[PDB]
Amino acid sequence: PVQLNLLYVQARDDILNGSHPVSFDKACEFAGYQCQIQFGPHNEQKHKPGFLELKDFLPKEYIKQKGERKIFMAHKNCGNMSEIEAKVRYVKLARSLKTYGVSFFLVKEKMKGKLVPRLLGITKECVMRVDEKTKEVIQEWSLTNIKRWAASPKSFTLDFGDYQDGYYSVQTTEGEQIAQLIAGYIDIIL
Amino acid sequence: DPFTQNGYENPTYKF
Repeated sequence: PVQLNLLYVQARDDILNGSHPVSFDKACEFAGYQCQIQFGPHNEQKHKPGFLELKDFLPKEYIKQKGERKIFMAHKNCGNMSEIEAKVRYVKLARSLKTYGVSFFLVKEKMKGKLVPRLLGITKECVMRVDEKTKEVIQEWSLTNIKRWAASPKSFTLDFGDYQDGYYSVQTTEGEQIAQLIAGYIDIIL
Repeated sequence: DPFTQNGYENPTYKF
């Protein structure tokens, strides 16, 4: 099971550190599985409230949310699932998510009313805006939709040509990093 | 080289 363990660990780490943004509801599904993997089947006589160090089973934005009740429910819900079954399920859940395999940056946008954070994610196929809190995918642009791109030290910008009206502009210090990624994905196609 | 597009990977490798 070497490669399955390598997969699970990658996917678990990326979720646990925010590399792979997941909704709170999904954070607890993942944790539920992690509980099964690390403690076996749930046993009320042994898994008492307060015993779960949330820093080790949840992304940090969600520790404040007092979701131990939610985690123990998902942990109970696993029944007598084997460790390896839980790992296959953990990986399948991660991969079932639009956000899987997506490099993200946390950036601030402007709206029609104060600058709001937003997760900007890049892959080889597209570029997406994703809700920084709910993680719902709110806009998806194919890479062939990008006329041109530009990076400041304190900004990143996309020009979509005839596909959207008005440039997409964004406060970020990683602007040169976002664009480096995009250029590399362009280079492979040609 | 041949694994740049339809590169499917095997979760049972060295299981």
